[PDB]
Amino acid sequence: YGRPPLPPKQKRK
Amino acid sequence: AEYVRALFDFNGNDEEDLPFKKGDILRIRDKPEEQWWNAEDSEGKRGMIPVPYVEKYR
Repeated sequence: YGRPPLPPKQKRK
Repeated sequence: AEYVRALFDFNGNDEEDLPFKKGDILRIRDKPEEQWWNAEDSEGKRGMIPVPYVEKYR
């Protein structure tokens, strides 16, 4: 499976 | 409570993040977005954790 990349932060209010 | 287990180390990057170590059990406080949840560690510290780095723990 490996190490998936860090997800983007959507930063919605 | 809902718990997750860390699949990897997460050093964190931003002030709001909650760093953790592989194998740690974290409590989920809430889920403000799909891939970042607000969690709490065994020391009572709180912050954002990347959902792809954890597994449900039951």
